[PDB]
Amino acid sequence: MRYQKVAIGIAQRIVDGKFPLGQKIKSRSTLASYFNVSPETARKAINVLADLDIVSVRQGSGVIVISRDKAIEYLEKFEATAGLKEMKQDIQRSLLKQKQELDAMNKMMDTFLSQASLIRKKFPFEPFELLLDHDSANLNKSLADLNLWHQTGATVVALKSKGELLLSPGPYATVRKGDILYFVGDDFAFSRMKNLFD
Amino acid sequence: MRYQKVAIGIAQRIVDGKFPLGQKIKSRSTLASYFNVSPETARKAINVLADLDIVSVRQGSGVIVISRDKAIEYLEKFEATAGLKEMKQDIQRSLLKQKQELDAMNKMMDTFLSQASLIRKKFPFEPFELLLDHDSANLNKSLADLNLWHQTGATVVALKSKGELLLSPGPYATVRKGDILYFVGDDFAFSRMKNLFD
Amino acid sequence: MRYQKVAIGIAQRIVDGKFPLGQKIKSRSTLASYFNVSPETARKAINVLADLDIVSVRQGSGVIVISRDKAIEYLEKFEATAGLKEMKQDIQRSLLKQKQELDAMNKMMDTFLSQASLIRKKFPFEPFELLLDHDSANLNKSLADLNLWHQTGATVVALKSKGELLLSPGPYATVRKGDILYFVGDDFAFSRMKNLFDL
Amino acid sequence: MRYQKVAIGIAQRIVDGKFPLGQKIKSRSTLASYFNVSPETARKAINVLADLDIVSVRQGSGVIVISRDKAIEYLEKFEATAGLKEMKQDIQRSLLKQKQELDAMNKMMDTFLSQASLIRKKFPFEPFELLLDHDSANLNKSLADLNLWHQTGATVVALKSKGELLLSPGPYATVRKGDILYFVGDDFAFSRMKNLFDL
Repeated sequence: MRYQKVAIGIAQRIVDGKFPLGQKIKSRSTLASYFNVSPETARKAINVLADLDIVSVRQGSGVIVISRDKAIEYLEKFEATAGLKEMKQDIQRSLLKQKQELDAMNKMMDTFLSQASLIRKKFPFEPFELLLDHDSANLNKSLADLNLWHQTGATVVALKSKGELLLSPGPYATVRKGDILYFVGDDFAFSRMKNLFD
Repeated sequence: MRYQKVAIGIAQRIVDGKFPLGQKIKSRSTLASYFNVSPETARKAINVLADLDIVSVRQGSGVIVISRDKAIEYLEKFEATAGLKEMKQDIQRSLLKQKQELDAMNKMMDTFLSQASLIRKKFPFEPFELLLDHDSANLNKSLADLNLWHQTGATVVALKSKGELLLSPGPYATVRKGDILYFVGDDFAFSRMKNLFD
Repeated sequence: MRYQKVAIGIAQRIVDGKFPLGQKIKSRSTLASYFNVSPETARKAINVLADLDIVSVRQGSGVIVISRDKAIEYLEKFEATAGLKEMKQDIQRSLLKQKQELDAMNKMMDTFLSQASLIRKKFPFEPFELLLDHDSANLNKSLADLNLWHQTGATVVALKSKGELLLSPGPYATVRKGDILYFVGDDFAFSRMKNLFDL
Repeated sequence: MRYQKVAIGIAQRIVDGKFPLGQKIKSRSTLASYFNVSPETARKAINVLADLDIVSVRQGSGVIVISRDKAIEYLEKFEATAGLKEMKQDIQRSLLKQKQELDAMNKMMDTFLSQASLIRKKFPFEPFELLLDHDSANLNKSLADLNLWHQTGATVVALKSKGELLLSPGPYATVRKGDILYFVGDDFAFSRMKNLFDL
């Protein structure tokens, strides 16, 4: 209602001290003119403020500002976030935050994966390991039969079986479920060993 | 190793049937010429394939394709996803999927919130409810003292207290912790009632 | 001073096994020659490793190896791994944040749907409706001037005036002939309102 | 036929309370007049509501109201709420999907970091190294032609040749004078390799 909006407006003039505390509003004959409304609109705006004990009003005797504190609190009622449109903008800000966060994460991951890719580059002779714990047609076969290099690019360097590490197992060595294979190669050779025993 | 890549290549010529199953490779004197490598590269490529029982090789007697099936499986070893670069592209595809999903969600939410905003538009007289279950300076006050309309734009229509619904409570009605207030207004008036009793 | 050379060198030998766990390592001057550094350089390197609890002089019988795992940690500061520890932390933090934010949005949404939807209670919330097309000394006044609840038991919820529905018009809206008054209450309140406005 | 008018009308009255729960509603022809429709229109509307279990004729004593909640559901098909039920389902589904996808990415990442990082076992994995700068009938051959594991117990892991490090060169790489041979094994294997290549 316009008359209530005008009450807010009058209360703002109180807070800014344009209608000072303790003084009859000097401009009462013209208070409607200040807000571009009719006299009846301003009169009703005044009654709203009197109910709120921001002013007193007495016919033929003027309007007295009796509390600026209560006007400050009244304006607090309408600055607070309110209404569905604001809650929607709230949710939309969250969506925009997430878009920014995902974009940030994109760069972090790209830098992270690119540099971790380089870890092994200056350690060609650092082995990979592979625990042989899936069933596979390739178990209980000797290295000579397995053609592991042909099929993966890996060179087996060691084997752990029954709790003993066997370096340089050789072609007669048989792999068993539960063994760990150690081998050297590039990152393709790791993936290809993995596929081969899956 | 180039000679191993050539073995893959020769195996591809077997799969496509350009070197048919059961036949001495007719082009053996020229097999290196087909892949733009030296004779020693192709010879070593042949040995890789013989270990894999894809061919037999006997000096002065040629190279015989003895299994196309084993060549098909050998090519399967290298088409499978492998290496860090592919796993990175895998993760990047997931990130792109998420970007698309979040963009999709953006439109869904915008349509959803905009239409739900309209639900109450043709039901001006449908009340809101507010359970008064937070402590508040506004409890144990009469409606007349509370100036609820002034501070919220809500018009209280009913009140539920001690299990009885009291329609048209009037200005002498006092609100108590645990009551439910029913009231009409717009969505701003709901939020402002909420703030007022929080 | 190039102490990191001596510290990395010892740490490698701890990771290799050349320097067995629980055993004393080479003397300060011996290490200084082996790495071609000042003995004070070797002294600084040992102190850095002792502060990392990789080695220990607490027994007073030389520089004892006490941690292979911490020596591995030390080497990773100089390798391609340097920084990946915090980098992964950052990524993990952001992932958890994004999961929390999703739920945060879900919560706001359900709160939105709740405030926006009807509540459809059973009580007679439907307002009475009354066309004030008869003259009355009660017309052309602020509703407040009529003390309508005191006089009738009705609570006014809306005013329709010149085709405009004024929902929740407040206590100082003027009611005019030709307006429609919307109000809640019982049948007794409806009659009293009819009689108040001379209908 | 405008049966939805009769069905919406009844449903509203069930939600209002004008049609009390557990009680019979107006006759078919009575409803037909009240809504100014064919009686058959009212018949169709009642059947739609009965199929929704809003009303029931199972007792054989008229059309009994049996659900206010389902009548509310029926009204929401014609109101601004129409579709929001599925719309919210879609949103909720996508939210859960996005949370799952985050974890799916996390899993791929940890698997990435694992394959890419050193494993730093304790065993002597460091290869022997040997510069073949002496003539030998064993040079200029495919490594396979030397049966090196059978002859020496060594496993060859790399070949450096003309400055190029050939990691995992396979069984048919030719070894040449001036190459460096990298191989794993014990000290016995190192000697046997030295003697095989005439050093």
